Amino acid sequence: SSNDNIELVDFQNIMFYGDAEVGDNQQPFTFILDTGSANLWVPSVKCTTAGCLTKHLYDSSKSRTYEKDGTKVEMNYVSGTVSGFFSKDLVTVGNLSLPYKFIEVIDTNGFEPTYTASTFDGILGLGWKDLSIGSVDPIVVELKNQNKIENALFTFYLPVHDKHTGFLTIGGIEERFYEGPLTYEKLNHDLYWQITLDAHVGNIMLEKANCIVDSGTSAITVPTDFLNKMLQNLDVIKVPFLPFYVTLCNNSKLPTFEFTSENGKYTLEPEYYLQHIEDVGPGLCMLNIIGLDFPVPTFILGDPFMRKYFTVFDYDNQSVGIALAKKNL
Ligand SMILES: Cc1cccc(C)c1OCC(=O)N[C@@H](Cc1ccccc1)[C@@H](O)C[C@H](Cc1ccccc1)NC(=O)[C@H](C(C)C)N1CCCNC1=O
Ligand SMILES: C[C@H](CCC(=O)NCCC[N+](C)(C)CCCS(=O)(=O)[O-])[C@H]1CC[C@H]2[C@@H]3[C@H](O)C[C@@H]4C[C@H](O)CC[C@]4(C)[C@H]3C[C@H](O)[C@]12C
Ligand SMILES: C[C@H](CCC(=O)NCCC[N+](C)(C)CCCS(=O)(=O)[O-])[C@H]1CC[C@H]2[C@@H]3[C@H](O)C[C@@H]4C[C@H](O)CC[C@]4(C)[C@H]3C[C@H](O)[C@]12C
Repeated sequence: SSNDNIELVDFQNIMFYGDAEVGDNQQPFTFILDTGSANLWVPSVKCTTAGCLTKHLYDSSKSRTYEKDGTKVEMNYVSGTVSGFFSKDLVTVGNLSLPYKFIEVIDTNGFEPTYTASTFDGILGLGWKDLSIGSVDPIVVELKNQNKIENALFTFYLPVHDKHTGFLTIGGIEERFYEGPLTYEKLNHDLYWQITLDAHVGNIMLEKANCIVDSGTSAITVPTDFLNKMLQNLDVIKVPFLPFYVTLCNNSKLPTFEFTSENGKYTLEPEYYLQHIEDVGPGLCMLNIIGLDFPVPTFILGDPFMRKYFTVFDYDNQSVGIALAKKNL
């Protein structure tokens, strides 16, 4: 009764992948696991783009349980876009497996140069029902309505460079994951794992500002103007043309993000957002922070933030629970 989960592997510290399998043959696929996208895709063997020639492709021939919606699709991210068509089939996960409506992909063209650069094969969305293209029911919620899960939640324990592995468990909470009390944050929404936190860094603040908690984002994002107020006299330096900064790893001026709610207070310290890049130069870190202006002032608590806090996404309680992870194995 050790619960079900999936092994998810640190990729150099930037981001992580859980491998999973569509088709009764459990056809291989390495994925991104994104809270924020509500749809899962994989690249068909009918794929016509150079992108695809890199990792594993779906042949629906080889599936016994294959059904075809056949309706043409185009999945859009901010990072770019994959397009294909809709299909059905069962998809196993850890010890658990069911029949799902998913987007067979045949076109990476507009997801380069990042996809053909990556190792992951498709993006398992983990988002919300009303946000699915083609009306799709989220996985975790199906495992409940199908009584296959003990609660309709999913729990994210993220890995660390050469330190320990990571585990997305789906139903119940594994205690060995966190120390200090889980704090639940209400969704200020009904399509997105986003809450209302009061983000400060030094003199600078924002208060009552949507914070998205996205598994498929490998940075913090910050309102551009807030990020500028942030960097005033801090001895960091934008890369030319790229919206990324670099700095000495030792830079003592690098702040500590602090987030307040009525309920709980959370904090990010440089070591979690600094990204060593010796590859360039000595004790030279890249910041893992991007400036990004929505219409309403918003942050995105991604890999750095999560790799800090054990984090639980409960559909039924329309909340994200947060507490501090453990050190190692
Ligand atoms: C879900 C959705 C709804 C409406 C509109 C759009 C554009 C929507 O999709 C946007 C979206 O999900 N983007 C992010 C978060 C989001 C939601 C809304 C607006 C903006 C962002 C995130 O969740 C997933 C998305 C896709 C992705 C692509 C390649 C590898 C991994 C992930 N990842 C990224 O874009 C991220 C950064 C740049 C945000 N990213 C880029 C690569 C490398 N790693 C990384 O961290
Ligand atoms: C999402 C934001 C853009 C926000 C914005 O607001 N930018 C204007 C959009 C253009 N228009 C004005 C025409 C929109 C339509 C008009 S409208 O007025 O309707 O909005 C853009 C700006 C810079 C972009 C990143 C960098 O590239 C580097 C990198 C390249 C990879 O490959 C993919 C990942 C990554 C991290 C990129 C992600 C994302 O992509 C970023 C954050
Ligand atoms: C973008 C459109 C609205 C149309 C629009 O954008 N109308 C004008 C605004 C001005 N712009 C921002 C275009 C100026 C760009 C100037 S530029 O300098 O780029 O040229 C709106 C409509 C619904 C919105 C999403 C949902 O809520 C769910 C979710 C909430 C999170 O919290 C943030 C992510 C997400 C996916 C939202 C993103 C975005 O918010 C959407 C697509």
